[PDB]
Amino acid sequence: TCPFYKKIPGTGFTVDAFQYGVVEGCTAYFLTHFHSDHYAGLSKHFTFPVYCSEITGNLLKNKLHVQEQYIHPLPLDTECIVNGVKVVLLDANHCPGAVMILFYLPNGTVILHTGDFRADPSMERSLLADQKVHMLYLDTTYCSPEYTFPSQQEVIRFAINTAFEAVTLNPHALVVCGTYSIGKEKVFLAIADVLGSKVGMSQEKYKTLQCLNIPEINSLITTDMCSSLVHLLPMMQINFKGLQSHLKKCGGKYNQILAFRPTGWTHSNKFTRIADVIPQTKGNISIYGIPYSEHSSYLEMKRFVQWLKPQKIIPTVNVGTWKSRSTMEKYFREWKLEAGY
Ligand code: NI
Repeated sequence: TCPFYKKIPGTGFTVDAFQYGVVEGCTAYFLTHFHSDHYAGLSKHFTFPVYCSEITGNLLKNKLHVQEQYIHPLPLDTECIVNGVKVVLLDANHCPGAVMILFYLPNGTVILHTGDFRADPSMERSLLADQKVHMLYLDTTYCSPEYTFPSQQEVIRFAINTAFEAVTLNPHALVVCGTYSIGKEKVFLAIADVLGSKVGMSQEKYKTLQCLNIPEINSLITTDMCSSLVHLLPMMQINFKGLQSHLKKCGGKYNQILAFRPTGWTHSNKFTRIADVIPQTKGNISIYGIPYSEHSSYLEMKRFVQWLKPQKIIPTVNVGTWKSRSTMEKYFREWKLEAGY
């Protein structure tokens, strides 16, 4: 059965609620983004209206085979009427196609559901500037002050410089990047661009990237692995055994691998600056863990919320333990006393 924080009161709507069968009273199911924890349940057999971005719609059609008649893509930044209720979709700064949803309820209440997001000051100049929000359904993934990490731009600078230096010293090195979902495509795109290479990958991953509306994509990716010196592999293969095994397949073209595992936050963020990061190395294989996040840092979250001044906050992440719930409520009250709302 569907939990409370996935329902939008005073509507027939749910958000990211596909794993509970038929939800009583639901006339439209919204999907914020194409990540498995959120789409869990959708398939070719789904017969209710799905509302989402264009990119999420391309993924539902091609990857999950949802029929065309049930996919309802909406443009961003545009007031739309769904089942008699005004909605807006906004860019969430998460993965490709990810949105926040603003709902203008019939009784005058305004609700923002962030989905998964990486808060940014640019959001203070969207359609949110205008107006009051009575309820915030908030992505609280990193809602504690120990969660620190650098800007995506600093992390990409480190990856480009690391890869460019290694391949310039050794023209016979291969670069490998781990993936297990959509998101974080800038990591492998930026490395391939500095090296003058296309990115090589499986047919399944290629299909996924072809759904993403990335400009000039045909110029950037390929299924011909042998033509490419940046390869993508599933994240589970990014270890010394999996990488050794991969090097055997390349027919004596390469004599070194440099590999990247983009992660979220890890405890080494508590101690080591991005500049000072070093790899794990065995023989001719080196593996870098790089902290490329598509969720808000504590400080980014706090700034967004103190700006928005919502009347009530409903967390959507870390809701399963009393200690997590209590900790998050304490921070919401500090923020509110500090800023005065
Ligand atoms: Ni996500």
